[PDB]
Amino acid sequence: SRRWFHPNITGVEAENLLLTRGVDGSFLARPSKSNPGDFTLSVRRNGAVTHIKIQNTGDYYDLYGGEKFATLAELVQYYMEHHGQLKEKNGDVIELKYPLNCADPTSERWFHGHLSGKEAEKLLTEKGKHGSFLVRESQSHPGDFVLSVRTGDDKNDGKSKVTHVMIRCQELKYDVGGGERFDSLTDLVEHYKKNPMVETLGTVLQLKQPLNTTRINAAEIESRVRELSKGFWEEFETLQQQECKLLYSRKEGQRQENKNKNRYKNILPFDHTRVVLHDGDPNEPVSDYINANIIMPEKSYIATQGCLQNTVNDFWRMVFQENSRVIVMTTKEVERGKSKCVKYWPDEYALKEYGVMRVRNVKESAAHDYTLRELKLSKVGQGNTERTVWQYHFRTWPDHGVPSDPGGVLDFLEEVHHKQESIMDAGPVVVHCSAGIGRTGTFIVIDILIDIIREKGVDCDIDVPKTIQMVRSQRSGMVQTEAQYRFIYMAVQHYIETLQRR
Ligand SMILES: Nc1ccc2[nH]ccc2n1
Repeated sequence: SRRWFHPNITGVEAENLLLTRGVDGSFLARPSKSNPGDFTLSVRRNGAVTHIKIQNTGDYYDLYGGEKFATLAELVQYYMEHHGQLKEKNGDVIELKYPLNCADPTSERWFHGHLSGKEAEKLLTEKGKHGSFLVRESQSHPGDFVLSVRTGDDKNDGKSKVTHVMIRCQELKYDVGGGERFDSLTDLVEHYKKNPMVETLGTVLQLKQPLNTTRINAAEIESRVRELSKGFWEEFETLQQQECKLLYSRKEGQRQENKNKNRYKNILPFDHTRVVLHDGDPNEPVSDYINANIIMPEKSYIATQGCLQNTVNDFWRMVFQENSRVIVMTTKEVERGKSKCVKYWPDEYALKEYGVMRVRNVKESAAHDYTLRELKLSKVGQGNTERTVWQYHFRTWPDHGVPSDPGGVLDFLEEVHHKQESIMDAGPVVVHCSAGIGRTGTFIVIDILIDIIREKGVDCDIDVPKTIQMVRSQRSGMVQTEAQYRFIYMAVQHYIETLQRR
C-alpha cells in the first residue's frame, strides 16, 4: 500500500521474503547498505527474484531499464498501471503487480522506540494536543508496545489527560488485548485511527496526529546537528515514508499535446499548482502548459525544469506573465556531456527575440560561485513593458552530491534575497536546475528556512522535514537525497552561527 519500502532489509532477506511470502509479480523496494542514493526494486517473476537498480545522485530516481522518476511512489504507481513497460536487459517484461508490505514501524512519525511512559507523558503534556499520540516499547513487558494518547481541552487544569494502551506482540501479530490481531503496528494504528477505542466512561481515544519531534529552536540547531550526526538517515527515512500521501494528479503534463514539453516524461507538475500560461498563440492548440509549479511558503517561487529548445519561448512567457524579476539557475548548461538546460539568454551585450518576447543581456558580472546576468525583458511591439530580470547562475554545484560547505550557497541566496526585496511588487523568484526538483527544491527549502531566521531572528522555531513535506505537496519530489537533506541543515546551521558571531 504505502508499505512496499523496506528500510532495514538485506538482499537475501528481500529474496527469501519474495520467495516465501510473495508470488510472481510481488515486489518491494529497499535502500543499499553501502551507497546512499542507491536503491533496489526487488521483483519476483517466473519463480525467481530479479533486482533492479535505481540510482539517485540528486536530480531524479533513475531506474535501470526504465524511466526517471521524482519519487519512488510515483515510480511504483507508473509501473503498477503500465505492465510490459518495465523491461529486463533481455527485453522481457517485468510486472509489478503485488506490493509486499513491510512490518517495520521505525519510519512512522508516531513510533518512538525506546521511551518510558514518564517521558511520554512529559512530551504529550509539553508538545501534545488533543488527539496527539505515539507508540513506544513497553518497559513493564519486554517485547510489547504501548500506545500513548492525549485527550481533552487545548485551552494544566486537569481536563486533559494521557491514556496508555498496552499493545501485545504475539507471534509477530499485534493486538490491544482483544479483537483483531494485526500484521504490523502500522495496521493496528491505522485501524484505531479509523475505528477509535472508547473508554468505559466514554472518552474516545482519538488518534488525530503524531507527536512533533522534528521542530527545534533555531538557536539550538548546533545541538540537533551534533545529535543527528550519530540519525539524519532515520529522520530523512520518516520524511520519505510520507511521500505516499502526495500522489496528486498531473493530468495536464500527461496530455499528448504536452509530451515533448517535459524534459523527463514522468516528472510532471501537479495540476493544482502548475503555472498556467495565458495569451498563447491562437494557432497552437495547447499553449497554456509549462513544466513549472508555484511554491508558496506555508515571497513565493516558481520551481521549473531547465528549458528545452522548444520550451524557451514558453519560459519567457512565464517570466513575463508572472512578473518575475529574479531567476535562479543551479545547473551548468552541460554536465557529464549531457544538456541539462538550453541557453535561453542572449550573450553579453546581445539582444534576442524569443517568440513575442525580446531579451537584452545588458551586463554580466562574475563572482566566485556564480555569474549574474542583467537582462531586460519586454514584449515585442510594446516598449513600456520592459523590466529588468536578474539571472543568478550558480556554476560550481558539484556534478554529483552537494557542496562540502554551505557558505557559497548562503552568500548566493542572500544576494538573490536582497535583489528580490529591492524590486517593488516583483513576482515569484524562478528557480530551475535540470528536472527542477532536486537542486531546485534544495535551494528553495534553504531560502524559506533562512527567511524565517531573517524575519524572526535566532530565537524562532524551524522544522526542516515539515518545510520539505509542505514544498513536496506543491511539486513532486522536491529535495531528492539524504545528502541534500543534510546540506539544508548544514546551511541553516552556518547561517545561525554567523548571526551569533555578531
Ligand atoms: N519509506 C520510503 C518510501 C520511499 C522512499 N524513497 C527513498 C526512501 C524511501 N522510504
